[PDB]
Amino acid sequence: MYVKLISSDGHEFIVKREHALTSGTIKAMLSGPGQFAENETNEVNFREIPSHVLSKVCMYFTYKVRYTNSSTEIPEFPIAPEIALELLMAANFLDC
Amino acid sequence: DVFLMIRRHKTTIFTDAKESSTVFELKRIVEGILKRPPDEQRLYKDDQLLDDGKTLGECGFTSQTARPQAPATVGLAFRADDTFEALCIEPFSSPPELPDVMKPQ
Amino acid sequence: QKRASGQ
Amino acid sequence: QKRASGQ
Amino acid sequence: WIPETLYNTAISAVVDNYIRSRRDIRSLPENIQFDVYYKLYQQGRLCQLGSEFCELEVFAKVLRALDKRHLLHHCFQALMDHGVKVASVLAYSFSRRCSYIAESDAAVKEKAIQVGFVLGGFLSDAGWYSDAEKVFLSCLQLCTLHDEMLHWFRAVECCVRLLHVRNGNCKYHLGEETFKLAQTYMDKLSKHGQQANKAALYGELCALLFAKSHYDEAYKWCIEAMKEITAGLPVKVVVDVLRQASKACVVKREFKKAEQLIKHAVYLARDHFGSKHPKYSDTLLDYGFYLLNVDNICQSVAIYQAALDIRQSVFGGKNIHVATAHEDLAYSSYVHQYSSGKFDNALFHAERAIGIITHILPEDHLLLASSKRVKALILEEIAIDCHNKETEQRLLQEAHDLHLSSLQLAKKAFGEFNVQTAKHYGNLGRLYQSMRKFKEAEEMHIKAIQIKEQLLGQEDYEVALSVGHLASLYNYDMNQYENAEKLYLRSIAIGKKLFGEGYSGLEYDYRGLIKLYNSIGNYEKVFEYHNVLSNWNRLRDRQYSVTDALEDVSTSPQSTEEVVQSFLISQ
Amino acid sequence: EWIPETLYNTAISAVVDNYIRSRRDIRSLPENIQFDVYYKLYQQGRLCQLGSEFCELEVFAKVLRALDKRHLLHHCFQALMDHGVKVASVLAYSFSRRCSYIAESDAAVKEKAIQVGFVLGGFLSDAGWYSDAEKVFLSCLQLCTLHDEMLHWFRAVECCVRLLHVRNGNCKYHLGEETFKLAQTYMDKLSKHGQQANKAALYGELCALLFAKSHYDEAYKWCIEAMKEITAGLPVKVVVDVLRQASKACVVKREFKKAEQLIKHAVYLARDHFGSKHPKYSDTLLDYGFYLLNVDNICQSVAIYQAALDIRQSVFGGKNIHVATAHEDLAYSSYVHQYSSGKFDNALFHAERAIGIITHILPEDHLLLASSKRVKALILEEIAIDCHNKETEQRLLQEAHDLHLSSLQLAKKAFGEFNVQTAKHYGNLGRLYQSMRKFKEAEEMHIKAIQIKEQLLGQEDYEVALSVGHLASLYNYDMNQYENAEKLYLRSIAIGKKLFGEGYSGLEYDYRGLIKLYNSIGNYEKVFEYHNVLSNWNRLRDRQYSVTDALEDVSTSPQSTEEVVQSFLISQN
Ligand SMILES: [Zn+2]
Repeated sequence: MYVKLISSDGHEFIVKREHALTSGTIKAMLSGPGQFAENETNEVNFREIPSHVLSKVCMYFTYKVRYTNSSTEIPEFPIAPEIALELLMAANFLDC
Repeated sequence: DVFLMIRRHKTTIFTDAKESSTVFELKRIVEGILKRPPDEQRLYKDDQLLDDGKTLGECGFTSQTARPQAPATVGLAFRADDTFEALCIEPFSSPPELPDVMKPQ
Repeated sequence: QKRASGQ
Repeated sequence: QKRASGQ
Repeated sequence: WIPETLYNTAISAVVDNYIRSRRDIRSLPENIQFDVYYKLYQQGRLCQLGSEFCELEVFAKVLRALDKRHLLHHCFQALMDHGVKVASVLAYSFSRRCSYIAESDAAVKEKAIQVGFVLGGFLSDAGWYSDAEKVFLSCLQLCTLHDEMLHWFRAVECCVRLLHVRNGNCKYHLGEETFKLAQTYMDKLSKHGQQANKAALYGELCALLFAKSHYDEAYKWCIEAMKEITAGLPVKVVVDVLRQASKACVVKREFKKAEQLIKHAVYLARDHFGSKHPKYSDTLLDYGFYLLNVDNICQSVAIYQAALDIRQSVFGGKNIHVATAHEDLAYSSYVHQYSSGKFDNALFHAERAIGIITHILPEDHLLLASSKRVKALILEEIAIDCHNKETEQRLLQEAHDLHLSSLQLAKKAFGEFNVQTAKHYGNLGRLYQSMRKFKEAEEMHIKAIQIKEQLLGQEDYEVALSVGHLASLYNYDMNQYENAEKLYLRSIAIGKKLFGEGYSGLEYDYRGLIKLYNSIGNYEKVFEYHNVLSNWNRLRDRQYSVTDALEDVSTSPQSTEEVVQSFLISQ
Repeated sequence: EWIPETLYNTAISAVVDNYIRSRRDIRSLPENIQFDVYYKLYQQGRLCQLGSEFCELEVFAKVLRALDKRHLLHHCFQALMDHGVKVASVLAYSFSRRCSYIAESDAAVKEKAIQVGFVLGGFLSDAGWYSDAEKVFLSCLQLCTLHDEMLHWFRAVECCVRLLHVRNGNCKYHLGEETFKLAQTYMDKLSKHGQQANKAALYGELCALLFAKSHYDEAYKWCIEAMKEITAGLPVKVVVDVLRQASKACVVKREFKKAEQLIKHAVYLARDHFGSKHPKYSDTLLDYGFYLLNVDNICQSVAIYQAALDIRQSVFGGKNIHVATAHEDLAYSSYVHQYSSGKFDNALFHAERAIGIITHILPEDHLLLASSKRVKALILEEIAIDCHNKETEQRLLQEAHDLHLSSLQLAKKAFGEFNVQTAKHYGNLGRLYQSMRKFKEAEEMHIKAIQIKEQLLGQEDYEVALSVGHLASLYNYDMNQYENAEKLYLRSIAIGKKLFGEGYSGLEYDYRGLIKLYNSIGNYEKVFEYHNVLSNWNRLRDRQYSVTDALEDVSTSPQSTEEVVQSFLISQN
């Protein structure tokens, strides 16, 4: 129930599988030949996504999954101005 | 409910623990992730051993400073064979430093 | 009216 | 006039 | 509450950092750049968006997102309401690019024409025909500088669109020249043994000749256009040809074929495009034209309001496509709510039509004549239905100057002997009838009748309507019942031949003859026309049980080849 | 004389004409230079080039530091909002977004953000964008409620003082009491550490809140508290605000002798420190006109509002809520002044301008319409009566009925069924139904107004007096009830002569109706003595037509601060 979102640098962002299927592209990568359970966690390679943005992506996964169907007013996801453009292209590619 | 980033060398475990849960459960949750016993690992909140007895709320992991938007990191070492190693937590990357338009140039 | 509608 | 100014 | 997507949060973060990443957005994928610019529109930053959309390099990449084009049409228009002249700036930029690359190979010219075609299609779909005509003129010059097969095809496809932007811009004198250029290029194409389909061009020429009120030639080119519809044409081409064919059939008094043509056009538009598309709104507008001209006015208001609500959604305020929807809905609400006297919604729409056309088009433009005419018709009926003689004079004088301006525009553009200037003559005659100036009213109605019977045969609907108006002038005002009776009989005969006994325009002739004979005698004639009017009222009440016209269109009634084949078999 | 232009202004024009190729380098200019380039951009009509640089928060922060040329910045900002770009909401959202990121940052960055938020929220509240200044002040409060330190309580109570001003003006009265309670909690937290913040501004804002909800009994107590809290070290703006709110609370409890001193001192202070062309001076002028209109000095009140509006049309621009409030205040004053003359040409023009602005900048379900609309719904009524036509009369009365129903619905939704504003709307509806010849409905509406207003205000209050005057006019002229009209006319006359003396203007509208009553019922001795009374009233009315302009009636240094305040405080015993 854990997946290892390896970034381009080599950082192995081990996030829960329920969180990773928030993004459509990761759900597609974990389907087909990519669902082969190598080790216990499925190593997803992201050779085009750096670590400083994949960390924000995983934080968004654990934020949306926790804050889904929230009764209280939901706080906005904090995206720094220097990361915003690179996290924009990572949000489109990952379809999250 | 507290959210953490258990980074050791380059891995970054994105886990969620109860505020009242102790550090021993935080070490035991890595058993299902990296499959190494909690005896041979110790955590690190910015050069601070996190012993099994004390709870997460005692060692500063309040839910205000470790919210899901920006979870609080915690180090880790796996004792190698018998002696623990230093925190080799590598920084993620340097995002492209956008120039300040108000900077005189 | 006295006449039809306009055209 | 009959009545005062409108309040 | 639900968490907003990382895509939208990142767009909000990129837009907020806009000054620091203004040029870095232009390196984004084309599906992210438009979302960022739409966020600029949503946030209210219309100035930054207008600065970006005024550059052809940025706007070309925005035009490549065809999914959210309905979102672009409401952004661009907002910019044109913001005061920034984005359409003319983009047309000028494209003309400058074409003038710069005139000395190059045939590889980059083909790239610029394809960018030119999408830009011109956007500028003519948004209603900026005077600004799309420059883009298409530049594209035509590029296709003219060389004479190969593909450039001949592109020149024909560009003169098809140049004819369209010179029809909606009321440049009917250049439309013949554009069609001649297209015909020359098509003849040169067929000389080499490669034939280009002529459905779209002949449909545009049908719209041209109908707008000039050349209904015989309009129907001839209607038949010629429907003779060139295949199964491989784009749905837009088939829809346009169906619309103009239905309009030509309506003005040729052939409602039996116009009904199937326009209902199939509406079905095709609602199927392929959707219920909130500008082309579907155009089909609804022509369908409302059909319904208004077949004595089915009550449904037409339900169609024009449907057509307008689509055009106010995709485009927004201060657009000629919304202005045409307003000036058509205002006339249909005027006709529907004529005997009721409730010209409150009708005038509100006619006020917006002039209020939009005056802003976006010059004072000497023909499209302002039709919007002035409708508001002058509404103001006249508000004048005679009120009690203040000061109002009865002020509104009548306003309608008088509006009618004179419309008549001057129509006379300058078309001529002295056209149908659309005879309609203004008839409206001026009605106005003079209301305004207690009868010597000029008789002259105006005589001119309108003479022009509309010299042109539109002897037993047309328009000449019958003007004959009825002159007969009401003779009957109720001049007391020359000998001529008024003859004109009433002519109008009744033509209305019965065209619309049958259930014609709603026969009441103003039956009551006219009743008053005519009450004035002179023959109470047997009074009784016979009274029971004829009673039978007419009974038949109208029987026929009044109508349904919604969109449901009358239904879903998948016919097929594309079936309707065209039936029309051609029925000549 | 043709003096050549300064090299500064000549190079400014050369920089603007070369704006596109030197846009980035302009942001790296001194604040005084950088503002002048943008003001030249506005002057040249290049709003889109100017508006694309005022949308950024940091670029707009430097032009906000030019405190000297703030009257030009307000005019540029109002031009931008009329242009179409929503810079007020864009700047507020940009501040909130860039503010939520540095919540955990150091004290220097948070201090800089708090200062930027104060200047931006003060600008947006001065410009009238209360819905947009609230978000800036909410974000400032969110910064302040992070570290429970010493200065953070002071900055948070300042934030909550500024939130009342942007919530009273935005008609968010339900959140106003909550904001005041939060501010009072933070003042208690300060008092637990042996430090007392100055509570004059907060109590003045609460007085504005309670006057807005028509809680004059509580508003007077809280303005007394605010005036007790005024010290010598207060800023001029704060003491001016407290003084004018205390005047508005004193004039509505009909303490005219104290209200005149408070508002004349407020006008004097506003004209000294701020000048004759300042937004705060215009606010004091509006409150002075409110005083003058409430004390039967209507002819001077019209000129005071005309002076108040002309400042707001110069400092601000077109579609602004401050210009709209000046219009709707001047429209009502011109209405009441020209009620007898019947020349409702300027009053209708000003009431139409107010609705034409509020509808454009505020939602249709907003409370600030309920004022403007009803003002028009008064004038449209009096034009309907003056018009000899029946069709135009019917149309105008129907339009006024729709406007009065809308205003009454807004007041009922905002305050409730038992508010004084709802009573005013019921009285206006009663007058209208009297004009609409619906006499039963007019009687029911006037009875409802009396029942609502009698318990809320005093038994012999001025508003009750004018409303029983309206009901007596209905009973006398229309319903031919000749005893209830008599007793209500006597009540109105007694209250008018008790409050304003023999110079009250409603006395003639009561005496003429009562003379008509007695001519309908007899007792010609009463008719003769009331003709004598009316002649005496006319004599005193023409004697009191001095109408000296109230702008110079405040004089130059008649008294000083903590002397008018001290006199008002000692007079309370
Ligand atoms: Zn602009």
